[PDB]
Amino acid sequence: VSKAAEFVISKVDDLMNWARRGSIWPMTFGLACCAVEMMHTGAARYDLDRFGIIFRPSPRQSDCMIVAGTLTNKMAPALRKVYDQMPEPRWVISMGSCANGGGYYHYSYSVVRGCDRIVPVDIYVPGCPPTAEALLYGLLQLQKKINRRKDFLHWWTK
Amino acid sequence: PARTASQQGSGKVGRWKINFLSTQKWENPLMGWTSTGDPYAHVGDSALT
Amino acid sequence: NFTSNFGPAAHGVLRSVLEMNGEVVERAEPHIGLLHRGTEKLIEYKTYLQALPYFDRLDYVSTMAQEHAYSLAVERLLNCEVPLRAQYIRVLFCEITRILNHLLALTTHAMDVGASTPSLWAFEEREKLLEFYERVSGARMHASFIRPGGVAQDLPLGLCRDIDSFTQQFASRIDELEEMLTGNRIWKQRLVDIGTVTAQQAKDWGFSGVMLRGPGVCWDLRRAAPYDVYDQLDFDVPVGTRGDCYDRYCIRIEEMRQSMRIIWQCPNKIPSGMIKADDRKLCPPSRCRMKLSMESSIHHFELYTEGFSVPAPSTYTAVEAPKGEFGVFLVSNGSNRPYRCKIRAPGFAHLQGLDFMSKHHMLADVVTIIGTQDIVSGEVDR
Amino acid sequence: SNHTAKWMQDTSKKSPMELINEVPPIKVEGRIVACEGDTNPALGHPIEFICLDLPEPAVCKYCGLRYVQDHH
Amino acid sequence: MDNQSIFKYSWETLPKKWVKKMERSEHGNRFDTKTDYLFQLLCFLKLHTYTRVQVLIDICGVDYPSRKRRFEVVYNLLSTRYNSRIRVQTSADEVTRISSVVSLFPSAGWWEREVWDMFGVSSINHPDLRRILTDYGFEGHPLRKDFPLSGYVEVRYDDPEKRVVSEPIEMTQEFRYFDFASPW
Amino acid sequence: LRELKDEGYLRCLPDGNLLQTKIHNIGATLVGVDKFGNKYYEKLGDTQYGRHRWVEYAEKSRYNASQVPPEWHGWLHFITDHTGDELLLLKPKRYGVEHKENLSGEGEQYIYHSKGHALNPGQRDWTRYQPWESK
Amino acid sequence: TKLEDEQREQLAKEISKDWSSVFERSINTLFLTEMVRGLMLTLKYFFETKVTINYPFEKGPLSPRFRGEHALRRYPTGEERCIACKLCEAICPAQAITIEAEEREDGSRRTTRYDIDMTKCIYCGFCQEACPVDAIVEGPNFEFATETHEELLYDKEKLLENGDRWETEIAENLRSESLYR
Amino acid sequence: GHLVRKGTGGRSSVSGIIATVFGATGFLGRYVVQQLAKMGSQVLVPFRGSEDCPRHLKLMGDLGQIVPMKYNPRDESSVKAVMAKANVVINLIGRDYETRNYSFEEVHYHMAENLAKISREHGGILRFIQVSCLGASPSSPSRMLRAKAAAEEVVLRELPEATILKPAVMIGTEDRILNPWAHFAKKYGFIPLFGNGSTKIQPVYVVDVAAALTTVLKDDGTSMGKTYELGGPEIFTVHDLAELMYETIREWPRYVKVPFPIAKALATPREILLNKPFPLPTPEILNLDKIQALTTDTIVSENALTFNDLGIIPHKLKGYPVEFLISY
Amino acid sequence: KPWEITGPCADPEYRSAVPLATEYRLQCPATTKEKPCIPNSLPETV
Ligand SMILES: NC(=O)c1ccc[n+]([C@@H]2O[C@H](COP(=O)([O-])OP(=O)(O)OC[C@H]3O[C@@H](n4cnc5c(N)ncnc54)[C@H](OP(=O)(O)O)[C@@H]3O)[C@@H](O)[C@H]2O)c1
Ligand code: SF4
Ligand code: SF4
Ligand code: SF4
Ligand SMILES: [Zn+2]
Repeated sequence: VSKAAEFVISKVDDLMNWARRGSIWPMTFGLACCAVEMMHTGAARYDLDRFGIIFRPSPRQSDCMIVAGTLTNKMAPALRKVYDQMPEPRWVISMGSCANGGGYYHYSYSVVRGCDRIVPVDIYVPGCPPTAEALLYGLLQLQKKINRRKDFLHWWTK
Repeated sequence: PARTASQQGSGKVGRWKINFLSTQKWENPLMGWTSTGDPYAHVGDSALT
Repeated sequence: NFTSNFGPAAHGVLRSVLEMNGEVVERAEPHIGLLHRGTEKLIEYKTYLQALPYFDRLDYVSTMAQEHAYSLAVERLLNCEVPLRAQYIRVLFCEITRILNHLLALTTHAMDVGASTPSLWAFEEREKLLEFYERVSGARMHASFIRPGGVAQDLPLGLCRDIDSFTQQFASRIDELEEMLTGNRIWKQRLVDIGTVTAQQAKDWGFSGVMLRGPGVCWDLRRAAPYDVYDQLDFDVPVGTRGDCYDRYCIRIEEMRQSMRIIWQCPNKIPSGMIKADDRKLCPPSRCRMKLSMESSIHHFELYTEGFSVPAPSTYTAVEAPKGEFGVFLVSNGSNRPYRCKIRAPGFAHLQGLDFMSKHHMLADVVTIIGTQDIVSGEVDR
Repeated sequence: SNHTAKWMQDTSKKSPMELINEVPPIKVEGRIVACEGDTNPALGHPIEFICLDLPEPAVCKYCGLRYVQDHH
Repeated sequence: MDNQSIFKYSWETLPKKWVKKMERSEHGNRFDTKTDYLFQLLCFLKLHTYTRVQVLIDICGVDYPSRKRRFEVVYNLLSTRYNSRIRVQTSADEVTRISSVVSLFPSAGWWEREVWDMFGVSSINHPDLRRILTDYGFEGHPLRKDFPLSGYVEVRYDDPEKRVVSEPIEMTQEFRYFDFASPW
Repeated sequence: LRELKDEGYLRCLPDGNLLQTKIHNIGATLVGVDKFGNKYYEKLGDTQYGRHRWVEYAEKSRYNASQVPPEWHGWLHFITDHTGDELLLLKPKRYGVEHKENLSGEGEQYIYHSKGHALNPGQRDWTRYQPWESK
Repeated sequence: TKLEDEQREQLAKEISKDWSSVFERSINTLFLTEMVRGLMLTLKYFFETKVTINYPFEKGPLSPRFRGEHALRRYPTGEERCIACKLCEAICPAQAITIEAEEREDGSRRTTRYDIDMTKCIYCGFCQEACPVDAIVEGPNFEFATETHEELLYDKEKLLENGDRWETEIAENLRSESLYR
Repeated sequence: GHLVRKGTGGRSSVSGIIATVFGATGFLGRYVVQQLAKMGSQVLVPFRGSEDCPRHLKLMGDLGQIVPMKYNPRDESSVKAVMAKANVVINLIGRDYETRNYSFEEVHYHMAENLAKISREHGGILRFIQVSCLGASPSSPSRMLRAKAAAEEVVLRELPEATILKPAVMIGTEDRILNPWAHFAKKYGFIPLFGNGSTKIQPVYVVDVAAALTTVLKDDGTSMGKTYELGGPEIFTVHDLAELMYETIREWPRYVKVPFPIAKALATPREILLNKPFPLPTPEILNLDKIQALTTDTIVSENALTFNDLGIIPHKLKGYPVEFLISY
Repeated sequence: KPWEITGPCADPEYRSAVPLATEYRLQCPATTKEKPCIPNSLPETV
């Protein structure tokens, strides 16, 4: 395995993952009241920019998509078209309780039972609306996921 | 619907009601909930009185 | 005439389409179905005590005035009086909710126009008030705390002292914010004379709340039809002289200050007593009685299985929500499920407003108009 | 054996039934008791007056405690 | 105990040709009229210099699937000058082109579109433009007592086959309906 | 020197947060230490209302929330100013499960599943009847 | 628009009474005194302290009346509390509970399956109010942010039973709410 | 142990099948798992190494229907635990180019043999569907084809009740001929024609290949040990296929020539330098197997079986199955 | 301080927004030093 080269590969993966986790750039999708709470996360109390996180509006240069709210049969195509227009490394955080699993209006027409059907959600979150602490902990869970992302090793073995 | 065979009240008799004899349920393999596919699964005896 | 689109801060989800001409909005038209849920259908296939959270979800900024309106509707239809301490704490929290909504709408307007520091300071204050919520009952937002006939749980001890501390520091904070925005020539030149509305077309397009009170006509439901303790709580009710963005803004700040006056008048008169009922047939019994007496258990069981039954008639009930005349139309008949509960959020009136009052302006002024209207697509669509 | 097999999965620590059989009877003195624990609220289990006129223990139908009369 | 004055004056001076029912309750005063004169009655109000309403608060539909006149249109409207509100409630069947009020109160186009798609009641003059609340081409009118809570065709999901599609409903954990009724 | 500098001090240079917590520490006092090794401090005084009780996780590299046990979770979220040692004097006996942080990402077996999910070694079957099943 | 011409004249004829007034207003709008005042306020806030709760080390304030990850308590004897009343399932406004019971072998009644697909369970609170034995409760834990929907479909009472890992903390809350609830 | 349909089609209907799809991470894998889970069936997908490569097909099915499991190859215990509870096994593994630590022989042949032997071990399977290629016995160049034919034989031998599909070259929303040609044209001097310029092939619509796979999967007691090929709807020369691509992309065609010497002398260094200590680039359009299968015509044997025996031939490769080009 | 010349910052009736712990919340909501007995009925009724 050239144990030295495997160590260099491990360090390269560490650097790459550290950069990608410390410069993460979300993309809001503020359908319903969770948007409010998400703003409270981006507010002064549980600051988000402190973790190197900037709500970039244009979906051509963002990394995550935060589906915060409640999908709708009228809104699904727009969400899918926005998701497609992102670069390769992507992640999806499903805020709220109806962006994941239908939630309340789950038992109602004109509502998509959870955004999992449209985009491949990565980490959801619980809440109604999730306490700003819960959303920030969700993003830190996303950091913990992207942190076990040995990638250069995969290319060196592929 | 005839009077319930447990109580002795009368506030639920003489109330014409239509049922769609829809019975096509099955067991959701993940958990065990009762799935269905008929749009008229419950409306006939849930709102149409 | 160009045909531009507008699908945007996070000021809700809305699809504006604009017949344009140079930099003039010859005709703006919103597409609004973009967030629909079937709240009325659900309420029907639901109940009273189970459908209260729906009203909590509508107009998700002002998260308690809605429950207050629904509770007033059920009580009016039901003839169930409510004790004085319940009324007083209910008004207290309705006014805290008004302050919440005003902070959010005002400073999000400031962000749309370009400022950011007012947004962050207002959001700190919103954090304080949401902490009050989650201490009294439930989560930060969406506290299902105002049931038919009073409140759910009594409030803790020390909450009044904290209320007073917040009152003082918040007078100071409003003063800071007003010094930061009111008078800045940029803000003045960006806001004034943008979206004039004569009272004739105001009453025509059926505005309510600050909007209707912006241009001239002085009419709010708290003074006209004083549903609750509001009499003993004298206040001011400001009114604007020339209906436009700047005057609606000043109205909003004066409404904040009057809400502070009310929020202080309550903890000086709050009559320590019982809450929420005197009949364990419309309000469930507390835990000690439920687990010791016998008929208390029967009533708790029946009341949490089938709820209370309200009689045949149908009613309309209006409340001065932070936005406007939040209306509820109940057509209940006999059984415990509300037949055809219809909502009358002011979002419809305010969007048709946008349509007519957004002519012969520029796109920055369209954004300004949305800001001053303080729309919540949640309630405009439900 | 079957109920705990339907719901529980671990089968390493003892099931609720096993624990409530591990607790011994109470051996009360009179003829009628009332089971809540030690508080009236905050511990639930509404008043459940249960007779004690049989040579075998008597369960409580909430948190079966198996009270038993002491003397004859 | 609120607005007996306006209601009494309006009933005692109206052309009594077009009033079918009057209810002076304490929940709300009702002028149930005929669908043929509705525009005439509403234009009487908003103009008479005593009972001038000048603001229309709501136009809501109610569905009764057991009467020959299936629907029930209801206009809740107040008088900001005389501090009073009345509720003019008309009947309406399946297809029966009801008059419009967008000429009088321009704040009815959206409420009349909403009552066009939620219910199925028509509207002869302008306000009957296309649907508003429901998304797009929609089978039924999803607020009468027939359109089930979960909709006819509502599954809507992505397809890497092509892009995205709408397919008939096969939901899991069917809607349970509890009874709770009580024969006294 | 270098011992503790490598233990819980030098990680701050590329970790950031640990530097802020070290500053809050030089201002701090001590109020508790929990079996997971972590130290709960309280710098009560003229500081503020939101930031005067906090915790150093004693896992310097991979420190994650929910590592706090329930008692210290309460004392840390201000719900009740009862110290972890007191709530652990309470500590219901006759049963109980030691704490375990929300793994949710370290393989499905450290993660968990329902009784019908294929990755669960149980994999129940939901039929609500039986077959005839002749010999 | 003829009146606007007339109004703009009087509004100018009113403020321009003397020379001191016009001079003051002119150098007021010419030296940006309101700009300077805004800048000074901003700089004060800059020098002032911050809020920045610094989450992963000092979380925010809560209240014993909080709602979060559910739990099923049990008596001090280790005996389960739930008795399958179906009250929680009946009052569920989201129908997010499924519960199915059977007479046990020893005689008492208990739940064979009890699950709450946490998503569909909006966190409203009615659970902990319908229960006549305080079986289900909402412990003050909000950090459970799994990466697969199935988890948030909390399992057939098993994981719910594991809510007893908070049994001390939860207990505290309940005591402080026995008085006024 | 015959399964039972317990629904009405559509999502959240059981219909019994549980399928392990080895290779379900790329093109045909995506399409076939889409078909299976839309029909309603549990699917277990293994991924060699990633956290997000199968992520997309995580959404094409109800909860707990699609399950991504673990590191797939080079371990018998891993493959066994992945096939722990399958009803059918669908094999699609196989690259188009060798990488130093792998080789056509190794991957195709030995992995097919491993899968056959572990299925023998877990002899509770019902249908082993192996998809290989439009490639014959070692009677053609491109050693991938020789090894793949040996793999076909050994999987038929270790599983006499198996089904081996031999589809022609596939064109779809993400293929490896049309997209490379469009990329090359849009980038610089236009496309080359290898071999002669008029070599014959039968391109096929991938959705229709997947429908054929679902059909042969169900196929109630009609063909349980069959090995046959899946051609296209019409015979296409490579020149005419390039002209089709050009008419659909709305650009001007230009072709490069003198194919065999440049092809050989410019594709041979890749393998040499490859087996010589770190990964090397991917063969964009100079793939040796491309050179071989284009220097020899392979269209249809007209001898064993076809779509016509299974189900109607693809729609046509003009209207919809090429409509994905409009992105240019 | 250099601003302190005009605005709310130069007014004796001005308060800041950093309430210290002891002065804002010196009694946590759970274990108060009292024992509240909320009323729930009137004697006549009971
Ligand atoms: N050229 C064609 O389009 C064509 C024409 C006829 C027949 N076929 C046949 O159709 C089948 C599917 O083709 P395809 O286009 O979809 O290719 P493919 O997606 O790349 O299929 C191979 C899969 O296995 C993975 N893989 C790669 N190297 C591996 C290794 N050493 N061990 C295990 N897995 C490995 C691949 O990448 P990951 O590791 O990222 O998963 C991919 O997931 C193949 O058997 C091919 O021979 C193809
Ligand atoms: S509880 Fe859910 S559906 Fe409701 S406003 Fe929140 S994110 Fe939306
Ligand atoms: S109300 Fe309490 S014990 Fe009764 S069925 Fe529900 S959680 Fe279970
Ligand atoms: S918390 Fe509410 S939404 Fe969740 S199940 Fe309990 S009663 Fe229903
Ligand atoms: Zn007991």
